[PDB]
Amino acid sequence: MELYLDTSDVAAVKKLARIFPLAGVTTNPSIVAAGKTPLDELLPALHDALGGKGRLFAQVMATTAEGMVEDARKLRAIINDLVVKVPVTVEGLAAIKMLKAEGIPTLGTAVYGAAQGMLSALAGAEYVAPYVNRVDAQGGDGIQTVIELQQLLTLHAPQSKVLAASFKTPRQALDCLLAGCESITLPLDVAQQFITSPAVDAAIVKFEQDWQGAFGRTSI
Amino acid sequence: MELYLDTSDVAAVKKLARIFPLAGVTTNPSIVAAGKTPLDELLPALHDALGGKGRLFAQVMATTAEGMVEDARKLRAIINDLVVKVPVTVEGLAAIKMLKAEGIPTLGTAVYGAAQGMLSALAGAEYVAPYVNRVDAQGGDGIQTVIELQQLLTLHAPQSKVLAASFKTPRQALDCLLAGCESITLPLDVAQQFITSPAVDAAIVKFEQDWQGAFGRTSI
Amino acid sequence: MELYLDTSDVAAVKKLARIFPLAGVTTNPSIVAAGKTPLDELLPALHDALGGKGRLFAQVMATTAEGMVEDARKLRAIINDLVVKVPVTVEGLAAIKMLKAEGIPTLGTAVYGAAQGMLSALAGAEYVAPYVNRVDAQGGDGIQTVIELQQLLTLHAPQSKVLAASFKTPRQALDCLLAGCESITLPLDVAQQFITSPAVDAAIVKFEQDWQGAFGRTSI
Amino acid sequence: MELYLDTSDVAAVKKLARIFPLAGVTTNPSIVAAGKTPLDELLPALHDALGGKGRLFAQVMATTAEGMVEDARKLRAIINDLVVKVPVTVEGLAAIKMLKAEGIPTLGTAVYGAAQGMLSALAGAEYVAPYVNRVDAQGGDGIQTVIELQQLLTLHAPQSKVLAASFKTPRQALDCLLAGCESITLPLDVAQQFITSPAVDAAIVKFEQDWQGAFGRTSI
Amino acid sequence: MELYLDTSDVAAVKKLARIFPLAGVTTNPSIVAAGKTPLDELLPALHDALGGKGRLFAQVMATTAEGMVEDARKLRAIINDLVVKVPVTVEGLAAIKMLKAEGIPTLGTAVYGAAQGMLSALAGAEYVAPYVNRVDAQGGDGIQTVIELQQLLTLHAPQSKVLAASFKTPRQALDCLLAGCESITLPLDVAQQFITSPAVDAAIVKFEQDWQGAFGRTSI
Amino acid sequence: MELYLDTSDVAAVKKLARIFPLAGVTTNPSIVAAGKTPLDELLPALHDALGGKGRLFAQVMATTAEGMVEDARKLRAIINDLVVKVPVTVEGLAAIKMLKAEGIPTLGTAVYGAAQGMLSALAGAEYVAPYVNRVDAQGGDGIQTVIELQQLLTLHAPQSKVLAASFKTPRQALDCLLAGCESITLPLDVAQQFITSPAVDAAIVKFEQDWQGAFGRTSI
Amino acid sequence: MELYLDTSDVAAVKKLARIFPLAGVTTNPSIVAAGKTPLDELLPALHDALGGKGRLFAQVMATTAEGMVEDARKLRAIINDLVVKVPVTVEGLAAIKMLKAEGIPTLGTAVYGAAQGMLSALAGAEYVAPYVNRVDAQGGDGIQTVIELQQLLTLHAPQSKVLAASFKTPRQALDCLLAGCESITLPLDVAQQFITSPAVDAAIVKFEQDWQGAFGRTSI
Amino acid sequence: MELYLDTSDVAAVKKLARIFPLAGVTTNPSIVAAGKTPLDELLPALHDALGGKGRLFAQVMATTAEGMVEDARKLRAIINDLVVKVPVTVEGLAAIKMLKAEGIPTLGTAVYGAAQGMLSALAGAEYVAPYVNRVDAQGGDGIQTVIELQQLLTLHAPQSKVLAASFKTPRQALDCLLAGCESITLPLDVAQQFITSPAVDAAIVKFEQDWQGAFGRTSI
Ligand SMILES: *C(CO)[C@@H](O)[C@H](O)[C@H](O)COP(=O)(O)O
Ligand SMILES: *[C@H](CO)[C@@H](O)[C@H](O)[C@H](O)COP(=O)(O)O
Ligand SMILES: *[C@H](CO)[C@@H](O)[C@H](O)[C@H](O)COP(=O)(O)O
Ligand SMILES: *[C@H](CO)[C@@H](O)[C@H](O)[C@H](O)COP(=O)(O)O
Ligand SMILES: *[C@H](CO)[C@@H](O)[C@H](O)[C@H](O)COP(=O)(O)O
Ligand SMILES: *[C@H](CO)[C@@H](O)[C@H](O)[C@H](O)COP(=O)(O)O
Ligand SMILES: *[C@H](CO)[C@@H](O)[C@H](O)[C@H](O)COP(=O)(O)O
Ligand SMILES: *[C@H](CO)[C@@H](O)[C@H](O)[C@H](O)COP(=O)(O)O
Repeated sequence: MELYLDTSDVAAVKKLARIFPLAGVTTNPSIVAAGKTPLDELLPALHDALGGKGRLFAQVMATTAEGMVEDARKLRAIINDLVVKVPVTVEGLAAIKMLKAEGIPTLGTAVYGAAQGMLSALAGAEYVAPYVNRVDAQGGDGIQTVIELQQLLTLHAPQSKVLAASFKTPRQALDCLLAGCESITLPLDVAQQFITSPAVDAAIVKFEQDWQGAFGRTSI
Repeated sequence: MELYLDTSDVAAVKKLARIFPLAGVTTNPSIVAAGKTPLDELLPALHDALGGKGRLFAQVMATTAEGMVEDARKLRAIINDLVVKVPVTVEGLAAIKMLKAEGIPTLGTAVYGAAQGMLSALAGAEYVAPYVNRVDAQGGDGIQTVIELQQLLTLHAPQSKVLAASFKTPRQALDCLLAGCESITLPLDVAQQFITSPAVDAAIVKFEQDWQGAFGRTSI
Repeated sequence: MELYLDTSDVAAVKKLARIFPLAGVTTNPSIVAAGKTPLDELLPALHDALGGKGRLFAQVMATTAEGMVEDARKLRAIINDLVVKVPVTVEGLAAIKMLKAEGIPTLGTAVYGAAQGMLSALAGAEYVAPYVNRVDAQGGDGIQTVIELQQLLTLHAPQSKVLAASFKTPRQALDCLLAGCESITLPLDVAQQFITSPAVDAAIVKFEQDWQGAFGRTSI
Repeated sequence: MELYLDTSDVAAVKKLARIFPLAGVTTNPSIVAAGKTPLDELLPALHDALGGKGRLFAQVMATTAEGMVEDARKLRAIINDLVVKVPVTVEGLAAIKMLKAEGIPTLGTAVYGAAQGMLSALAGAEYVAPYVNRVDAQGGDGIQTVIELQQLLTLHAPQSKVLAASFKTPRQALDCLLAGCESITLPLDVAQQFITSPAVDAAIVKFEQDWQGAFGRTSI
Repeated sequence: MELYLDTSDVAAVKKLARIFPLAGVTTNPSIVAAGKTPLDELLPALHDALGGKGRLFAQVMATTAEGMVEDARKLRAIINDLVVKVPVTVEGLAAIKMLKAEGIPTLGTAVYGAAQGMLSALAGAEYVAPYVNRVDAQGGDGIQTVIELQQLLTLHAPQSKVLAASFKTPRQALDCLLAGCESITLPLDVAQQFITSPAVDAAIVKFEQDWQGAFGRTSI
Repeated sequence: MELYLDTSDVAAVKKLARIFPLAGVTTNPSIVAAGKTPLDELLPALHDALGGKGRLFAQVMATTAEGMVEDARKLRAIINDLVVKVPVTVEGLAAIKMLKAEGIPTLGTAVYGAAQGMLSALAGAEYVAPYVNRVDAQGGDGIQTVIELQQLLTLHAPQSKVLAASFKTPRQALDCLLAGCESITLPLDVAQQFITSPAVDAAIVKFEQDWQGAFGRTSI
Repeated sequence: MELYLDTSDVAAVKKLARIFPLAGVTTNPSIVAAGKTPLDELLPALHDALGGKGRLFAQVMATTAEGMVEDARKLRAIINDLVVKVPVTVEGLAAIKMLKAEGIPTLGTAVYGAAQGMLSALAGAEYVAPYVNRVDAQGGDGIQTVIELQQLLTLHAPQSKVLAASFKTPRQALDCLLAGCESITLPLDVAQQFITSPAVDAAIVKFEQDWQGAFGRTSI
Repeated sequence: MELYLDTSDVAAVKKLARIFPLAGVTTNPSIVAAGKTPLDELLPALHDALGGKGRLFAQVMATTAEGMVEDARKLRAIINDLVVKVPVTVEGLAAIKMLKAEGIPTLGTAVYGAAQGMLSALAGAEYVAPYVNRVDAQGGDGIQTVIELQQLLTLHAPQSKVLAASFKTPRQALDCLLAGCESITLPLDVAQQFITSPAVDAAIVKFEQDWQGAFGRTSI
């Protein structure tokens, strides 16, 4: 499993990096914009927040294959262990092929369908990122798309991983993990919901009370 | 996975070959007819359009086993990396056996049933091409035929591949890929539908607007 | 896969042997009786019709184990490499054990149930032949029996094969192949229905018509 | 349930009318041809064989809608309780509509697909006859076609009945009956196999022996 | 639900009649033979053992339809309201038709298949008795037959009931009841296993012990 | 739905009767024993605790059918709205029939099997009480037994209800309710677990904090 | 597969050893009692009946772990290839552990639940014997218990085998074999029903008649 | 399989260690409190009760990661084969990563959801303990949680084991074992229910009675 946070919130990353076993951090253009910090400042700050390690993802902005290759090189120049996100379009697939030839690692992003995702893998992408919640929000079935995508990679491109993205609820992320995604990126709210529980907190309170009853303290 | 285009449109192949990871091109007599170019010109033109690589498929026209072997030899003489398509009939099965003994690679084509398809594999065909849409169009279940065929090859002839063909909609090609077909050939219209999406385009537009909003430009 | 014809029609075998990839021919007492030719004549003629190769099956007629062993020797003297069909009865099971010790290969035949079939394989039979249509015809479920038998051999006697037999329709044979039977014997009528199709013929006519339209012939 | 025999064998109908609860007899062009007896002789002979009752079916031979209507009138003039079989083609559908307007009851025949069958019912046919075995024989799934057809009539045309036809084994006819077909026509061989069983015969012998053992006779 | 015992043991019937809510008793020729008492004695004695009420079943012995009708009259003269069991054979089906016309109620017995059973109901039988254990014992699936039979009666002859018969274990009878059989006949051994349980007995002992503990008795 | 408490704890019944919509209280000999109060005092005390309404259940102790009828009469004399529990044994079934004829309402209790339970319904019991946890505890499947019992009553005795009993965990009682049990009796501990939740409590606390944050008070 | 007979009938073992491929014979206290022959006479007689080979099983009678160990030693002293059956109780489990330490092979018997059976395997038993029919008879589901037990051994104790026992019908034993039990012990009646069939016998008669029809004799 | 008891009852562990094949004992704060013995005395006492062997589990009480690590060291110092239980909270996850870095083996406890459980395994926990009954008791689906957790570990952290805990009924524990949990801890009541059975006790009595009948003693 590779566990990523999906954020441009450097302070949150520093805090959460000591809690979760993080592989690194993913960004997209909206997440970067939200943080109002440019990439050449953000990506080193994220690297530092992870404890000077981890893999980062950032997305090209150009709309031609040739421009996307240029963007990929610019992103790779910012920080070492960076994977370039390329939208799986006509021009994006062309760029993924060129980047495969050059040996720049890619992720095929903005995947709304299983076959589209598979094509990105076949073209050389190491990761494929379905937009689970976006498919859900637009009247589709995000989890079914992920099940189909994972099946396609397992059958037809086993070198590539699904990096499941776009979540509003833990249930979606859990469902992607159950479908066998080998990587995932969580927004901060969903990541924290996984490990915060009234039931768990209540169990701990009850243990403390029982221990106190017997021993007149709540510590070992 | 072997991804093929099902076409005689040389210019379109040249265009799409930089976008898709193509294994090559399949033809049939109707496809060749539509292009109005004899195989002895078409096949080298396709080879060039692919970037001087890839595997081509072309179909025999004779109605006897002996005549089909003669066709096969003529086809193999046009170009090196060529697989001969043989309709899976009485005479076609007989020809497939002869071509096995001769060492000419074959695809069993015009497959409308799973047992018919399996028989061509057992006779020596490296590929078996079910006509998915044709089964669908004539009141059958194309995908179920593909599932059954794939199961028969997996169980009984695992060195042979399904090369799924005959598509009107991406969903048909997806369902074939999900059934485990190790090769597929797409018409141009379906191929392009896989990689053109209003939802993906809208995602990209929204990324651009968010980026512009924060950084006052549309670029990295 | 081992594909057999279920016939005493020598000329039919010679004809079909150049079409199908045959493993050989099975006979039973009714099939032999229908052809009016005794075994010491038929079996050599079948061997010849196959091109001087392949595996033949013939059935004992005696009703005691000792009698069946004597029959097996007589059959093996006619065809040295022939597999002896023994009905899976009380005496038939005893004969199978005796033939295993003697090193004469057997098939357990007239199997109407899975457990009966498995018992013949445990006793030493290399093949087990359920009578699929006869189970169907008598108000059972022949395919369900085959599924159960195959599961028993897979679990409990994996060295033995199901040789599915007794067919009125291609669908029954197909379902047996889907159930994982590693061998099958087809009557002539079913075998030919597999490779005869109005849909396939119409596909070929359309191809010829399209080709002639463009090029004024149907020749490569 | 309406149980038919599918035959032109007048003597056999008379024999079986005593045994089965027959609704009548179906014919088609091939069945009529086999029996050697023209319809104007055959249809009265079948009526008498049934005990001067029951419903008969006979098929038009013309290839235009107008010609089929003329055939329909001729058939109805032969025999009172007669339903006209019309092949479900372009011209057949047109004829079914016309015959509906004229108040001549029809059956939509030569149905190889569910949608085709449903169309005949929507056009006015009181019965729809899938050719179960012919779908099975040509590498389809006849029973699946019947399940789909029945589902379509139940949902969309509940005044119309499936009259399941074309059988090589009792299992097919059973499966049709389980699918909910409210009418069926059996060939003589399949019909008789339903009611002839080694297991049944053996039970009755055992009853007779036990009864004799106790009471010294095999009678009440 | 109609619950029957399958027995010629008069004293057992008298005993069990105060335990079970019995609808009556079934017999067959072997069951009658086992008790060594002729019908003209047994059947009145059974009627008496039930408290002078309930429905009795007895089977014809003749092998022609006319003979079976004569037997039916003889049986009905012994018990005026008795249901006549007729084996579902060729002649048995003819007899059922004749008995329907004559207004003598019938059960179609020795049913080893669903279609055979349905045919007896269509011919006029008010009950159909599949031999569940005999189907099981001979390498079939007795419960599957019952499920199929019940489905056929529900779909095609809802006025007739399955009277499930032939049991070695309570589980078989339970499965028949779960399948929706509206009547059943139990051998004495199975019937008593239903209402005899080590677990139930232990529950009662515990209750008695707990009660005595608190109140020094086991009395209300 | 009829919701019962399974208890002799009068004070607890009084407490819970203002919280739950109770149909009444069930007892058994162990439950009565635990409370150390004879039925002639307990049953009127429960009636008062319920608010002077509801249906009570109490169990016979005798081991003969005659003795069980005597117990039943004694119980019915203690209080009006009372259903007599009878263990479903040989003598218990006999008693259930007698009590039907007398017009005393019964529940068939100590049910460890579906057929046993159905028999008590057929004999006249208005309720049938499977011991769910006891079946679970002794290596069976309590919920499956309840599903089967409910199916038997629905099919064969639809005027009788399942009264599900014997619970260690809410999940068991839920699964019984989901299987369609029209009545249930809960021990105090399970009853209360249904309506006590750390998650619900935390929701309420968070609502209070949000409300306070906005309005500077904790009240409407 | 290991096939056992479950019997103390020495003559029957000798008769059937010729027919079945027997691994040996199982006994229990009741089977031994029925046969009238003490173990020190019985076990050698069974060994001889098997042809001086095979594996025998016999059950301890003591109620303490220490006593069961003493019984185990006594049984092993009788006969070389002997596996000691220990009931899976509190004291039985303790004995299985001790016997494991001592290197005496055991079978955990009187298993009525999957978890109980798994515990015996974990404690050292090489075989676990569920009482299939006894679970069926007492209102459980014996086959479901076997499926669960087998699942537990496959997952958690794969060196241990299910030895399925206690059968009233062939269907139960078939279902156990389909569930994946690697050993089974059959009573004589069930064993013989597997290999005696009206349908099989009828097929052989038909073969004989056809053969006679063609060749004027019923012999090879 | 690793089988644990979930207890601080030293005498009970002594008694049951000779019965069950125990891998050791689990404790939690409430279980420790119930026994009123501090861990520095309890853990040696359990070690001895097991026979001077086995693996013990004990839980940290601190609420900060750094505090939990200090607890972990204290616990490890008490006894060698000691796995530290850490609640899977924000601070608990942090502590699990630190304890991984130090090489102190951990179990993630207080798991009420699958994703929470998986995160503890990714963080370095060798075991993950879902609180099955607590999920059941609070209106969730404990077994489904276990199924999902097991799936997540099999897919994503296969070096980690499920240690299923928190049980009120044998059925819960069985279902966890069927789900593939490689370790389990049972409370005393559930553990003993597995090997207490009225049906088993009755089988043994009948054996004893049969033996006595034949041989005039109840000894071997
Ligand atoms: C530790 C996990 O291995 C165990 O002691 C568990 O915490 C208990 O099994 C929890 O059960 P309850 O919460 O029902 O006491
Ligand atoms: C990169 C993919 O690996 C990630 O940052 C994802 O693109 C985002 O999570 C996508 O989220 P939305 O589609 O909801 O903006
Ligand atoms: C060869 C098979 O690999 C292809 O050219 C196929 O024949 C076509 O896909 C068939 O299309 P139609 O049968 O619909 O013309
Ligand atoms: C031998 C089995 O391998 C074959 O010849 C079979 O016996 C026959 O196919 C049996 O089927 P039919 O009895 O329907 O001919
Ligand atoms: C009328 C109902 O369609 C019948 O006579 C049927 O047409 C025949 O059963 C058709 O037989 P085939 O489809 O096997 O030729
Ligand atoms: C009549 C059917 O209602 C019954 O007496 C049945 O014929 C018997 O139960 C048949 O079963 P067996 O042949 O196993 O006794
Ligand atoms: C009567 C049934 O409605 C109740 O009192 C039940 O007998 C109890 O629920 C049974 O509990 P146990 O059998 O577990 O003591
Ligand atoms: C040993 C394996 O357990 C065998 O002898 C079996 O115990 C018997 O099959 C048990 O028979 P019942 O369970 O029907 O008494």
